Order: sequence, then structure tokens, then C-alpha cells
Amino acid sequence: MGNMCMVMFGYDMIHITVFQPDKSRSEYCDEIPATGRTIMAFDIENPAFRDLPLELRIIRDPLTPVLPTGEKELDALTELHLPAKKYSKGTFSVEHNFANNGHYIGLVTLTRESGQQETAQFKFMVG
Amino acid sequence: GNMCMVMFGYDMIHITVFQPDKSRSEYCDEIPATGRTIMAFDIENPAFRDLPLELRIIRDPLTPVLPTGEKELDALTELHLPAKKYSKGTFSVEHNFANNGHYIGLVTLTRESGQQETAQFKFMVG
Ligand SMILES: [Cu+]
Repeated sequence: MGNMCMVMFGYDMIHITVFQPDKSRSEYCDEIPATGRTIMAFDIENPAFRDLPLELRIIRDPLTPVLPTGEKELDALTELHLPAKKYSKGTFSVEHNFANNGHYIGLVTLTRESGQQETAQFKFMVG
Repeated sequence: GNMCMVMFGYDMIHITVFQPDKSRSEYCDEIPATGRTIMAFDIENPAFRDLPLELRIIRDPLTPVLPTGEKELDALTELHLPAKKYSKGTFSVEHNFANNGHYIGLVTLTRESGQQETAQFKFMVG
């Protein structure tokens, strides 16, 4: 559908759609108006990424210049965590009840099969 | 915002969409209803502020090759802003989308090499 809402790896993008079925039939991007049941759908644009491990961690935004990299520190901030896996169909959804308004960051980590890791951030807010 | 944008290579123009008569929410490439809509543009790269920028929003013909002929683009056109420099880096346009359907925003930048680059943002109404 749309091509505007995204997280980026260079030229390769992952399109994101957000909806909140308990509140509305509308679709959102980085300004999510309500607390509650939230579904985030990911559509990987580059077919080659379907064979690449992809991890998602959504954290409360600590508003620090540098994001924590330690797993214990990241865990303290974590709203939701999906371990790395290959998405062969190129698409997936996550559902979460956001009980609290605030700023959040979705951290998408790709593992190149050079074994190198790249992380991209999509920043959004709830409420 | 940080997620909603049209791309020129690695460069971005961030886009926010509102419908003030309907809701206090902000949208991106899915506009929920027909009617009064405001699209706000924020040009991230300072060098792009000195570049002529043209905007044409068309109904999406859903074909692999987009018409380039002026009559054909005009037949599909919802709104057209002639090329202009946005020195402040931001601007908004207001339009009443009367019809549900798929749309394409054609953004044309004129490099100071004088060559033109177009990017497309795709969205839908309803
Ligand atoms: Cu982008």
C-alpha cells in the first residue's frame, strides 16, 4: 500500500503500519493516539532480507544521547522483545497493549551473514 | 515525524498528515476519511532548502509506467504546486480529498546542477 512509514537500512526499507482496533479503524505511523491494544505490521521491501535474522526490541525512550547497548540495561527499558528470526514471507505483525503514554523506540537489528549486525531505530509516541 | 517521509536517495522530507475537522490524530500514508486534509512537509537536509521543489498529487493509475505527458498527468491531477524554494525548510498544503482511493505525491527537486529528480510518496484515502 503506502510507502511512507518506514524504518531504514540504507536504501533498504521496512514499511510499518500501526492500528488500534479497540479505538478506531484508522492506521497510524509514529504518532499513536491511544493506549491499549496495538498491532504493528512490518513489510520488508528487499527480498534478500527474508533470509536475514531480524530482531525487534521496543523500549521506553530514556532520552539519553546514546542508547544503552548492554543487554541488562536494554532489558530494564523493554516493552516488548522478539528474538532474532528469519521472516521468509517478508512480513510479520506484533501485538502489544501499551498501558502507558510516552516516547518509545523500536530497535530493529539485522544480522548480515557476514555476521555483522546493523540496528535501525524507529521513534514513535503513544498518546 | 521520524518515521513518515519521502526519500531522495539517503535524503528525506518528513511528512505529517492531519484532518482538523475530524480528529486530533496524525496520519501518514493512510488517510482515514475523505474531506479537509493538511499535509505538512519538513525538509531535513539544509542544502535542500535552496532547491526548487514542485509537488503534484495524482490519483494512482496503478500501471507500471507512469504517464509523463502533461495532458495525461493533468487528467489525473488532484493538486499541483509549481516549483518554489522553501527557505524555511517547511510548508503545508491543504486539500479536500473528495474521493476514496490510491494517490501518488510526485515531488520534483531541481538540483543546482540543474538536473531534476523526482520521488514518489504513495498513500490512500478511506
Ligand atoms: Cu526513509
